[PDB]
Amino acid sequence: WNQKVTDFNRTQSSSARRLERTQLTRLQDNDSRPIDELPSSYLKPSPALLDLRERERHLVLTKRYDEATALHKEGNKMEKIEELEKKRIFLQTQKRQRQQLLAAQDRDVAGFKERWMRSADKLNQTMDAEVAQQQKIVDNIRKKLEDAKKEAL
Amino acid sequence: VREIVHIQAGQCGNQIGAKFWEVISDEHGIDPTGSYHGDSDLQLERINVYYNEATGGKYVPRAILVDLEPGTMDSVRAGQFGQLFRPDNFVFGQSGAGNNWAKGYYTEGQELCESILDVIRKEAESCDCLQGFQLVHSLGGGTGAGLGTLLLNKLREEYPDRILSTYSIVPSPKVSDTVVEPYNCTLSVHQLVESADEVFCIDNEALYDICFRTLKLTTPTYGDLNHLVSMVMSGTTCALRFPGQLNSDLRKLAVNLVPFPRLHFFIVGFAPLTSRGSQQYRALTVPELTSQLFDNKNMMAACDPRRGVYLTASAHFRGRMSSKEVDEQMLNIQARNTSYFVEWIPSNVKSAICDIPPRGLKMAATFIGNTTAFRELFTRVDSQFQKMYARRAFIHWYVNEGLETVEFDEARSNMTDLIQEYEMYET
Amino acid sequence: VREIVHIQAGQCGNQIGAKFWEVISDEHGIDPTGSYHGDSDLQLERINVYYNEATGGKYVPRAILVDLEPGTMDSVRAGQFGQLFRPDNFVFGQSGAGNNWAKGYYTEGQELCESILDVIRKEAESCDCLQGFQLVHSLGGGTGAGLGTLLLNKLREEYPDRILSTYSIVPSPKVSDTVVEPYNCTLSVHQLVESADEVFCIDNEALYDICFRTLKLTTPTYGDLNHLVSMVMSGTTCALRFPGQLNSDLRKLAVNLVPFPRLHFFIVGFAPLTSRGSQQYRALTVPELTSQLFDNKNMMAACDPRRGVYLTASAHFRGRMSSKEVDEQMLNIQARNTSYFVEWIPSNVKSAICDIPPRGLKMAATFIGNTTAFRELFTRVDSQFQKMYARRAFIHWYVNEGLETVEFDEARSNMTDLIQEYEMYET
Amino acid sequence: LRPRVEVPMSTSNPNTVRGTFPKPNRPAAQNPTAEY
Ligand SMILES: Nc1nc2c(ncn2[C@@H]2O[C@H](COP(=O)(O)OP(=O)(O)O)[C@@H](O)[C@H]2O)c(=O)[nH]1
Ligand SMILES: Nc1nc2c(ncn2[C@@H]2O[C@H](COP(=O)(O)OP(=O)(O)O)[C@@H](O)[C@H]2O)c(=O)[nH]1
Repeated sequence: WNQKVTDFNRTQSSSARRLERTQLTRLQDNDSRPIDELPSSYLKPSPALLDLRERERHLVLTKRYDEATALHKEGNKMEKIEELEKKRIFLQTQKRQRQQLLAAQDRDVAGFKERWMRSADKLNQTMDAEVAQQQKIVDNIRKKLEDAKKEAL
Repeated sequence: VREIVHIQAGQCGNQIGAKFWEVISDEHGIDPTGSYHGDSDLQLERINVYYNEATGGKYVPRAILVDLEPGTMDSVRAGQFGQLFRPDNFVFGQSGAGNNWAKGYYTEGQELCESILDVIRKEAESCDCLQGFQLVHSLGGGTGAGLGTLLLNKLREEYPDRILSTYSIVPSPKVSDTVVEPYNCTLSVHQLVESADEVFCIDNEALYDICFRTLKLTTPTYGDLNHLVSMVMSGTTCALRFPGQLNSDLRKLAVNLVPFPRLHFFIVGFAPLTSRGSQQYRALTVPELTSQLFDNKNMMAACDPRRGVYLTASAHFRGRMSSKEVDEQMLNIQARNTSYFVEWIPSNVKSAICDIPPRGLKMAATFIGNTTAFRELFTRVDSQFQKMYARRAFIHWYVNEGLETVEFDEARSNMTDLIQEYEMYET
Repeated sequence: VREIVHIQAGQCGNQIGAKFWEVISDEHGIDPTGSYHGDSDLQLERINVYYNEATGGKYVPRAILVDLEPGTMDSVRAGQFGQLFRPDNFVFGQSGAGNNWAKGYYTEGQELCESILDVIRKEAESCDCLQGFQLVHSLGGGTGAGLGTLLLNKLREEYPDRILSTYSIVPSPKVSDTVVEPYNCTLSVHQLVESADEVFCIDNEALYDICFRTLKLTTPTYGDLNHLVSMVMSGTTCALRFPGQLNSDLRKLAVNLVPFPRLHFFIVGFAPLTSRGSQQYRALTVPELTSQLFDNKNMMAACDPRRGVYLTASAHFRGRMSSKEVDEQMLNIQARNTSYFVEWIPSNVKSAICDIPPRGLKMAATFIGNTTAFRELFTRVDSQFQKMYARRAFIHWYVNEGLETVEFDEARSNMTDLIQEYEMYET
Repeated sequence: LRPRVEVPMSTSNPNTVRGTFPKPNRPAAQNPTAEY
C-alpha cells in the first residue's frame, strides 16, 4: 500500500504542474501584447468634429481662407481633448481585461485541488481499513497463541 | 420568476414588437389599457415574466422601444396600443436614420447608448431573477443593424451570464427594400457572431411564399406577416409561462442545439398552418403536425435544408397530447430520412411538451433547427458585397462617418471563415 | 427643548425663509393668524423647538430677517404668512446692497452688526436650552454672502459650543446671476470653512433639471424651486420635533459624517418626487425610495458623485415602516456599488427612522452625503477667479471700500488647500 | 505511508500611443498635369 502512495504522488505531481505551466502560458501571452496602439475601432471622432471639418472644407473651397484658419485652430484643439480621452478609456479597459482574465486562472486552481484532496481522502480511507484489519486479525492470533500458553505459562 | 426584458430597435423592430405585444396580451387575457379581463386563474400564475405590476391593477410590459427618428414611435402612440407602455421607455433621437450602418453605429449610436443603457438598468435590476434579454431588429437597415449591434456588445459586457436571444430579419435575395444592404448585412454579422448566444434568422420572401401557398391569402400585408413571426417568439417562451409534462426553456434549447459556440444561427418553422376555408376538413393530430414542421416549405428562412445536412433539431409541442405519440415521430422522422442528419451525433431531435395551447388551436408545434444549409444565405450576400465593393465609391458614405476600409475586410473574412466551418462539420 | 434660532439674510434668504414657514405651519397646524387649529396631540408636543407662545394661544416663530435694503422684506409681509413674524425681528438698513461683498462686510455690515446681534441675543437667551443656530443665505450676492459671514464670526465667538448649521446656494456653472461671483464666493468660503459646523450646497440649475425631468412642470417658478429646498430643511430637524424608532439629530449627523474638521460640505436630495403622470405606474415601496435618493439625477447640487468617491452618507426615512427593510437597503446599496466608497471606512451609510411623514405622503426620505466630487465646484470658481485676478478686473470697486489686496490672496490660498485636501483623502 | 496534497502555484497605462484620427476628404485638387 505504501507503493500506492508513490503512484498517487507521481499522478498528482505530473498533473498539478502540468496545469501550472499551462496557467502561466495564457497569462504570459496576453499580459505583454501591444498596449501602445489605439486600434481602428477606437479612432472614430465625435459628430461635432465632423461639422467643423465639413464647414472647414467649404471655407477653403469658397476661397475664404482667413476664416478657415480659425476653424483649423479649433479643430486641432478639439482633437487633443478627445484623443486623450479614448487613450484613457482603452488603457482602462486593457488594464481591466488582464485583471479579469488573471482572476479566472486561480479559481480553476481552487477547484483543481478539491478534485485531488477528496481523491486522497478516499485513498486514505482504503489505506486505513485494510492494514487495521490485518493488524486486528494477527494480533488476536498472537493474543490467542499466548492465551493457550497461559494454561502452562 | 425567470424574467425577460424586451427591446425593440428601428422601424422593423417596433412593428414586429407592436404586433407581438397584442399576441401575449390576448394569451394572458390582458386589456390594452393594462387591466386583466381574463378567463382563468392559470394566466396569473407566472405573468411576472413579461409584465410589471403598477398598483391599481395595471400591467406594464418590460419593454424598451428604440429609434433614431421619432416617426415610428408616434405610430405606436397613436395606435390602439399607445397607452400600455411606460412613457419613460420611449427613447428616440432627433436625427435621420440615414439608412447607414456606420453612421448609426458611431455617430448617433454613441449619444443614445448611455441613455438606453440606464433604462435597461431600471428594468434589469427591478426583478428577483433575470434569465435573459430579447432583441428584435433587421439587418438591412441602419438603426437596427448599427445601433442594435452596439447595444448587444454593451449588454454582454455588463451581464455575461444572461442569454441574449435575438430575432433577426435577413435581406431578401431577389427583390430587396434597400440598395446598400450588402454593406449593412456583412458588418452586422461580424458583431452578432461573437456577442449573441442565440440568433434566429427570418426572411420576408418565405413569409410571402408561406402565406400565398398555405394560408391562401391573396393580399398579405405586414400585419399577417408579422403574425407568423410573433407565434414563433411566443412559442419558445411558452415553457416558462405555463406548466407541462416536460419543460424546456431557452437555456435547455441553447445547450442541446448548439454543439460549438460559433455555429448558432437557426431557422424556424411553425405548424399547423391551414387555409382559412380548408381548416374544417383537416384531421389535425400529432403525426400531422410533424409533416408540416419538417417540410421544407414551412421554413421561415429561405434556405432549403435538402441542400445541406442537419446538425441539431428541436421540436416544441403545446396542448394535451400523448407522450408516446410525440416520441415515436422523433424516431420515425430521424430514421426515415437518414441522409439529412449527421452520423456522428445520434438522437439529433430534441422534444418538449407544454400543457396550454394558444387560443383557437387545440394543438400546435414549433420547430427550431441548425443546419449547414445556412451557407446558401451568406453566399448570396458575400457575392453581392464583393460585386459592389469592387467599386469603393459607395464606401464614401461610410468613410465620411469614420469607418475605415479595413473594417470591411475584417467583417468579410470573419463571415467567410464561418461558412468554411459549416462546410467541414458536414463531413 | 433643543431650541433653534433661525436667521435669514438678503433677497435669497427672505424668499426661501418665507416659503419655509408656510411648510412648517401647515405641518404643525398653525393658522396664518398664529393660532392652533390642529388635529393631533403630537403636533403640540415639541413646537417649542421653533416657536414661542404669546399669551393667548398665539405662536411666534424664532425668525430673524436680515437685509441691507428693505425692498424684499416688504414683499414678504404682503404674503399670506407675513403677519406671523414679530415686527421687531425685521432688521434692515437704508442703503443699497451693491451686490458687493466688501461693501456688505465693511461699510454697511458694521452699522447693522451692532443691532442685529442684540435681536439674536433676545431669541438666543429666552429659551431653556439652545442647540444651535440656522442660517439661510446665498453666496453669489453681496448681502447674503457678505453680511451673512460677518454674523457667522460673531456667533462663533459668543456661542462656540452651539451648532451653526448653514444652508447655501452656490453659483451655477452655465448661466449665473452675477458677474462678480468669483470674487464673492472665493472670499465667502474663507469665512465658511473656519467658522461653520455644517454647510449644505444647493445649485439652481439642478433644481431646474429636477423640475423638468421628474415633476414635468412646464413652467417652474421660484415658488416651486423654494418648495423643494424647504423639505430638506424640514426633513433634517424632523428628528427633534416628532418621535422615532431611531433618533438622529444635528449633532449625530456632524459626528458621523464629518471625518476631519475642514471637510464638511454636503450634498442633499429628496425622494419621492413623483411625476404628475408616472404615479399610476409607481408603487411606493421602501426600495423605491432608495433608488431615487442615490440616483445621481436627484442630487440637488450639480456635481456628479460618480466622478468622485464617497466618504460618508446618510439617509433619513419618515413614516411607520419596517426597520429590517431600511437596514437591508443600506447594506445592498453599499455592496452593489463598492467602486464609489472609501475602503478605510466600512459601513459608510448612516440611517435613521422617524415616525410622522409629510402630509399627503405615507412615506418620504431625505439624503445627505459627503464626497470628493466637491473638487469639481471649487475648481470652477478658482479657474474663473484667477482669470479675473490675473488682470485687475472689477477689483477697484472692492479696494475702494477698504478691503486689502492681501485678503484675496489669503482667500484663494485657503480655498486652494481645501481642493488639495479632498485630493489627498481620495487615496 | 500516506498521501500528500501538492501545493500548486498561483499566476496572480501610459497614454503614449501611436494612433491618430482617420483620413478625411480633402478639397485640394490632385491633378497638376491639367491644373499647373
Ligand atoms: N417582416 C417585416 N419586415 C419589416 C417590417 N417593417 C420593416 N421591415 C423590413 O425592414 C427592412 C428595413 O427596415 P428599416 O426601415 O431600414 O429599419 P431601420 O433598421 O430602423 O433602419 C426592410 O427590408 C423591410 O422589409 C415589418 O413590419 N415586418
Ligand atoms: N432658489 C432661489 N434662488 C434665488 C431666489 N432669488 C434669488 N436667487 C439667487 O440668489 C443669487 C444671489 O441673490 P442676491 O440678489 O445677490 O441676494 P442678496 O444676498 O440679497 O444680494 C442669485 O444668483 C439668484 O439666482 C429665489 O427666490 N430662490
